[PDB]
Amino acid sequence: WTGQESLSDSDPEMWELLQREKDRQCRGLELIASENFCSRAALEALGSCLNNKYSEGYPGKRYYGGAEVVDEIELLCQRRALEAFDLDPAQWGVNVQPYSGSPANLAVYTALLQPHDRIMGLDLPDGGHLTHGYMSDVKRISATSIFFESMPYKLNPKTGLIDYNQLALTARLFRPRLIIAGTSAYARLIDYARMREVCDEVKAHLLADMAHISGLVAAKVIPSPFKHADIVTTTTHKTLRGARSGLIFYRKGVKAVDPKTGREIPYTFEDRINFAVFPSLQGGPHNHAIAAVAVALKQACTPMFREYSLQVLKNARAMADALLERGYSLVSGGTDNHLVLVDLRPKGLDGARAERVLELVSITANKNTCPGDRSAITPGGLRLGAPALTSRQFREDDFRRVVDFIDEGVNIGLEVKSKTAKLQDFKSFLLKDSETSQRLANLRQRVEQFARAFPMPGFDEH
Amino acid sequence: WTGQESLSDSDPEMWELLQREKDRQCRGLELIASENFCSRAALEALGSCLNNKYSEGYPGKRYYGGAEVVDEIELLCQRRALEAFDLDPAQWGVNVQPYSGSPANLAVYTALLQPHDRIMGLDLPDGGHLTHGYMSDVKRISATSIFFESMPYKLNPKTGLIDYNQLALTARLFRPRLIIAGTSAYARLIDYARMREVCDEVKAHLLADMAHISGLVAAKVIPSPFKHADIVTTTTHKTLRGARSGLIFYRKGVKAVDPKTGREIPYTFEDRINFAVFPSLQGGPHNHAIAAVAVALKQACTPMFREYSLQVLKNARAMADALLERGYSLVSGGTDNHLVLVDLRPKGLDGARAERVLELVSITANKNTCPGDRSAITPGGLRLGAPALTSRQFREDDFRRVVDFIDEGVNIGLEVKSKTAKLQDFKSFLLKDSETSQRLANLRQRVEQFARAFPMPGFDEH
Amino acid sequence: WTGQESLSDSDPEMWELLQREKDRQCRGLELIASENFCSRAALEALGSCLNNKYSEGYPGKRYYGGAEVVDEIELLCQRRALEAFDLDPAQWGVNVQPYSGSPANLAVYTALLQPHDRIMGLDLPDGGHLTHGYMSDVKRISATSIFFESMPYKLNPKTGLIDYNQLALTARLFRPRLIIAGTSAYARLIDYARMREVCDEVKAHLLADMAHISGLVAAKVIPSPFKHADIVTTTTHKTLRGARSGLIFYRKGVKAVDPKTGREIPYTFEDRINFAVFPSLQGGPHNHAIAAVAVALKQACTPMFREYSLQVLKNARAMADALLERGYSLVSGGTDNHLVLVDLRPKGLDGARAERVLELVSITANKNTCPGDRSAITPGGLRLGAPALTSRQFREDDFRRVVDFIDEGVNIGLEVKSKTAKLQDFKSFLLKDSETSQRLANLRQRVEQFARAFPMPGFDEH
Amino acid sequence: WTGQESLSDSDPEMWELLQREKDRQCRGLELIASENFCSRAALEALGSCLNNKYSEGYPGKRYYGGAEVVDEIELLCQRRALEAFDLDPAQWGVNVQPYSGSPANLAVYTALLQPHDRIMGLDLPDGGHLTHGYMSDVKRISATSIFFESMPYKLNPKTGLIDYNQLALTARLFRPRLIIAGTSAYARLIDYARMREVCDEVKAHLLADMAHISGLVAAKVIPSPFKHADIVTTTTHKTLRGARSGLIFYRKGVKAVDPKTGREIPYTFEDRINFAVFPSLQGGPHNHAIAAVAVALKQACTPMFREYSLQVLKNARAMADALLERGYSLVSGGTDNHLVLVDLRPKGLDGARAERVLELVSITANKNTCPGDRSAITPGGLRLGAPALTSRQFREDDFRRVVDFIDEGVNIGLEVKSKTAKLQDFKSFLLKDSETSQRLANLRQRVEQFARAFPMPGFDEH
Repeated sequence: WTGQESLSDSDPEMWELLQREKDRQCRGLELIASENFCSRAALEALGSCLNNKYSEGYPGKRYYGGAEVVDEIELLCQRRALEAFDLDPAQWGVNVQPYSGSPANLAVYTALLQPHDRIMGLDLPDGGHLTHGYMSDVKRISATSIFFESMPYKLNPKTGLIDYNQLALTARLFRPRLIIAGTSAYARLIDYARMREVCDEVKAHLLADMAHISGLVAAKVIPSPFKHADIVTTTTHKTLRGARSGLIFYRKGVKAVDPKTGREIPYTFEDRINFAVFPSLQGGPHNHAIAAVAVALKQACTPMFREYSLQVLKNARAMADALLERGYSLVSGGTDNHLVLVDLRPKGLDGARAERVLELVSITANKNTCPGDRSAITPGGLRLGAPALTSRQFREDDFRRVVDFIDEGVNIGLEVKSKTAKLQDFKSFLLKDSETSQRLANLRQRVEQFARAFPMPGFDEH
Repeated sequence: WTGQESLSDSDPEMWELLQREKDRQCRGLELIASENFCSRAALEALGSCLNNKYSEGYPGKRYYGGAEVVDEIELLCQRRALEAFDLDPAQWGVNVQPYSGSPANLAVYTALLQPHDRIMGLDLPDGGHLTHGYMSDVKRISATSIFFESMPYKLNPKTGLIDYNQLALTARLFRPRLIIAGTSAYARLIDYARMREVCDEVKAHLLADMAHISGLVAAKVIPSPFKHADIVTTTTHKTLRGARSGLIFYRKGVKAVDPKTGREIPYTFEDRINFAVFPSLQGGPHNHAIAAVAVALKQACTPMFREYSLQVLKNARAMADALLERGYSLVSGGTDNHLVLVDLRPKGLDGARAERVLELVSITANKNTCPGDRSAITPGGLRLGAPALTSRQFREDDFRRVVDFIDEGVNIGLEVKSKTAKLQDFKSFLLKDSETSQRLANLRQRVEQFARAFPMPGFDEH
Repeated sequence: WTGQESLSDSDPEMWELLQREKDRQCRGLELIASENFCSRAALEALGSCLNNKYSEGYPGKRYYGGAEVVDEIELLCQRRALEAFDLDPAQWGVNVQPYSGSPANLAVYTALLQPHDRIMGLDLPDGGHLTHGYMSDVKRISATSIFFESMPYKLNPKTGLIDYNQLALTARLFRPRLIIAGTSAYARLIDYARMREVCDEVKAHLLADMAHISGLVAAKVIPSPFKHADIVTTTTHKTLRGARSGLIFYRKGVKAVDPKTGREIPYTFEDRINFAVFPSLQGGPHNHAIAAVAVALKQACTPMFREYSLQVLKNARAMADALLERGYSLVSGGTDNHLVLVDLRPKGLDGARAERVLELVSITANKNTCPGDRSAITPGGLRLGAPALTSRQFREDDFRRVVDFIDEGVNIGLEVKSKTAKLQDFKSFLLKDSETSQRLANLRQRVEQFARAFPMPGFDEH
Repeated sequence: WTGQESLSDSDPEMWELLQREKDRQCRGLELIASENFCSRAALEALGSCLNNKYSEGYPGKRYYGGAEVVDEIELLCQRRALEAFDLDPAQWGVNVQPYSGSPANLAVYTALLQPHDRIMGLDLPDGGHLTHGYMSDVKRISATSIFFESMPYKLNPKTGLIDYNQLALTARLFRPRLIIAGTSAYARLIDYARMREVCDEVKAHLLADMAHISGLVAAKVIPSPFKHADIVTTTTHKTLRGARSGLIFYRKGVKAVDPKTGREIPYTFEDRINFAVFPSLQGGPHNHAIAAVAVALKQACTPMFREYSLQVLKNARAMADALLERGYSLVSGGTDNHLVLVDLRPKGLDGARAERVLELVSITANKNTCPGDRSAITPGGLRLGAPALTSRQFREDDFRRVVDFIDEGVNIGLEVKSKTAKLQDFKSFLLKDSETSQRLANLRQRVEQFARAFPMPGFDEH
């Protein structure tokens, strides 16, 4: 056993499963807004000799010795992150160690808040994330609600926008120490200038979780949260086309300068943030993942990346206009970013039966809740997004053909409803019936023939 | 931009740093007990197309659709883990989702304990881990002590072994709900049969964190914690030679069978453990890391792996016998596993000055606390281990030559003490003085010439 | 030393102070709504041989022995309490052990709520009590907010009534486990039927703290909280004319009868309430105070007591009509119970300067906050009440003369404002100036001559 | 209804029960150590016109007005308390507002400790109080353990004394923020000089709860806790012969004077203690109870009170010597204060059957736990004390006759054991059997004839 043997020989069983996954991605359409293909150059650094390194601490304060090369890699990633967002090093910092986005959020609450403190964020059914705090009627589901106190704020049902008026009303009576400003299923741009006024009145920190729109802020196509914020957490695997990891930004320097005589009150975010990640919550950083992020951040400072972000917006407005002509209703009347929310209630079909029938035609999409929903098990909407098919060099003319396959698949779903009853009898009718299963076969063949003719970023067989 | 470009062309700067790290590993000796080189077959699966997949939940209960191939990969990793340790599937389970070892521990406390509950584990200065709970005199350093209550137990100063007598005395007065049985700097085998009796008396769960000895239990060279335990957490990157990840085991089935008439009280660990990882603490699993673990677990069920574990023990006893002949004192009088603790107090040199001078000769070792230590900044011991050099096909005859370089480096450190005073004046004397720096150069050349002639597992340039 | 010596001989110094207090009460007017004179028969039982008894527990479950007589006294007080409010013994219980009203509230939170649970009650500036939860902007002032989580609800500024619409809005987003329905500075009757609907929607307990209106509910002059409530706490020294103590009521019996087949789900308030008082929070009951309460509760089941409560209402409406004719503004436009709130802002004088000048004329009244108040140190209102002067056989014709002394004292306060500036210069102008101090002397002589001609309940010199 | 009617006329039923209690006290023997008769002069101030006063706050900082006389009464009680214990006003303070002893303890924890802090005190089965923290195996019984964390320390089984060696061992591993030094069933003097060293090592406050020995410290017969303590809580109704209330002492002034240059670090106990009582935990003080305490504290500064405390000690040593001659075993071999612990195990009778048979002969005594007790429902000891019979002018010659009635009652209890089995069959044999019930009648007549010839402090019929 030398340890230098290829996977094709040592483990034949695992090598076969690794190829079936690559074939599944190249023959189907990907409409999920939280997925994006990764570059080959980043994958070569994700699996290298850096996995065999065990360092603990921060550059210049290592525990063990011999960490001379990894210090230059971590200090290099901290300079490419402050330049991709055009930040001033003397006024901002960055921490490139959290394992993912969810660990990045818990490290912010532990650093700035005592246990059982009050936090306020967007509600989950209305387009917020689970890490912002979530409770059921009989159980605490999220860890943020187990160790802290949470209270949500909701939207305006008749417009679909965030209700800033009611937010300022309940904030004075609840008085939270932290307010979160981030969404995961929202089609409009958040008004950061208004949420800053609510925080200055009740005296609280403002956290901006921009994990979904992180790739658009770097290309300067939408206004940046950094203008009115104190802490900014983001992921590196959503719209940045990088390896899975996390990032944390914080301000540093003078705060309320000139309060009396010649005083200079400074920010105190730097020390508390670094201590919460290590040695409190985490152990040894994944040095291989940090190197893959530095490769992706360098690609975000190029003219090519700006032309990619401009196409993500044009591919979303082209898909939204095509749906309205077919006879559909969009939540909030349109879109301003990279995703489109659909409302299928006028069509007479729910999002649960539509998501299933599209899965058999190799079209991936997830159901979404709508403001007028009586039952949660059958949402009446879908959530579509354009960041992953754009990587395969899709254009506006190609996105209009995707709608033709979607509208044709919904019509097949409106025939099964006229013959079945319960949803459990809907899934079993798409298989045992030879008539419905034959029409589904003629549609799957036309989708795979169309999607297989586009380039796929990555390697070439795994 | 096609996305299929090699790292040598797209990012020349990052490619140069990736080669300097590979050269540093092949020319130096590695004596840290928490490091081990990884196979090439595992690294090829760590960086593949599985990074571009976003699944949430567990097999058969996915959120989105299209997760047909990744379900077979996750179910395959759950069968290779129960077979590497010769477990019965009807009596044990496994969870292969935690990001690392530290997240694996916090997911156990959140599932079985309410906030501000009592936990008892080994003290950090005495050979325990930071995730078991640790507090300073003025501050809470570990997250386990921030969200839960902790109280440690200590060793016997005059023997170096765990004091089981005092453990049963303070357990009746503190009455903890959970007891941890795991070490990170211990040279003997823990007595699990005795710690089980303490848990049955005060009625508490027993957790066995075997992250350090996980590779020896699989080869059946030392007794297994599974015989007297309920939960077992371990890492996959210490002695298993795999990618960085985590594992959690739990019992299932009947518990106190036949309590009355024909009752069968079952275990209730399965549901609470799975819910604590998702959706409470974590988000999307790293599917690429899970595939690399299944490649490494398959290598642990082979006759070749047993011959490797037998050599790890013989290489430790050979290094321990060589140190006693040179005139040294070992903590607890010897070793029974993969590491050796040294006591340099009779030699007149501390572990802080010894760790530094060895770093200049490309010999990596970390200082360790000793039972009679007045100051914590200058520990009087070292922690040496044999699992990584054994991967490069080292033998007993080669480990005796490593001691010749260690004993020769300590003698150089005993000359600087006769000329300097404060430790800050010790680091600056090894550089500016041309006489001491020249003798250090003649020793570094002989170490690199010796260590470069052994095979290195991995790829061949990165 | 025999121990049977009168206070006039053994302690001459304390006997002189005990007579100066009795003279101060008989020569001045008492307008505080939280005070009432006590009967002589109750005071004779407050200081007897029952002070020399040490029992612990509840009747039939005593710790020590010999508690044969005190069991009949405690069981007698539990029957007179259920009869004064016309309660059914098979559907209600009572606990006659809390030391006062504040201890009675904390014993309810500890029995039905875990630590750090959510409670909602009326805000302190708006007419609620401090034991319902209160927090400053920089500090937690009340013990209810230190051990539990609280969030208040407010009034309608333009009407002065409780805003039930906003209460149901914030209750769905905060979801409290307990809602309190009690006031200490409110002139209207609370709508218990509406607050019951808010509790049935979010599933929470309803607590009715009726410490202020406890004497009116017993006489059946206002609707009783018992019709829509689960727990009722009250004091025995506000409008019941008894010794200082506390009471706790709770329902018992079937709850949601007939849920399935022949099930009968019962109430579980009885055991948890009794355990929270003893042995959790308190020690040995004050048996002398319990005997004085049984004497006062027997007087509340008489026709004489109903004629007293009818006069308390007529004496309040007569005082309110007299103030409007003089040129004053009442909060909420009038009164429906035993107190009257005044608004002095149109008159050009604040409540801080008015409360002080009335104290020099032996007229006791406390300032009250008004909805349009910029500064909290100078409230613009007063709080007047009629339960204590009614005990001295005051009538409507006599209450109209009290307003003549109040309106004459305010006019003296409007002259000092034209000569002074800061409030600290207002207090010092009422003493050093011989002209203002002489006019104050001619008014004090006319008040004491009028108030000294009415009977005073109690003894006759102490 | 004038309100000036005697209790004999207005409430004939309550007046009859008030006389049966006075007759029960004058015809029986009282051996409980937590009871003592009260002076007539104190009872006259307990029930006066001060009950009809509602003040809130502290002297000089009242809420309402007109509190001119009660300020001189509260300031007078604060001077008699600092003089009864010979304290320096410039170095000590006092708070005379807590309702009883149990509320006095909770006000100390809330002022100096955050929620869920660590406290250590004597265990309940071993002679400590319930307010020091107590937990069962399945439930939290005390409120101190619900809001704070507690861990007890125990005695030495083979000597009966406090084990100071084990206390210093577990204190370093638990590290509590507060240590309590007070007992309720202990026959020896606590070593305060040793417990002070344990607090200086782990840096913690020392609380001295001297509720039982408060009357002996004032007479200078035993060493005072004030020499080595920071906070001292006590009751006024145990050995001080006063009304039921509470007291809290605290140090003030310079602490670690001269730490650097000319610094003077002061104590910070004054502000935090006063805020915890009001407005946090309590409401309106019972002014009638405060006046009765000032009458009792004045009697403690007299030569007559010292002669009373000297007789309490001589009456305990005389009762202890008489028990050893009869053939009994005393816990810890004797007594040093006001109580005597007995061990009935050699006699073959338990404390449960002995306490019952003595109750039928009008001899009151409570059972006590012994170090070798397998079952808690049948303790093998009794707790006897001498502070209440000494008030009736008992002497050493009279206490020897009490033992003759005790030893004669135990012999009657040793006959029923030879005829019955279960304890439930023991209680029913003392009534239905005419032979055992007749011998009990001849003994009760001789006790009442003897105890009725001694003076009883108080009034003369109630």
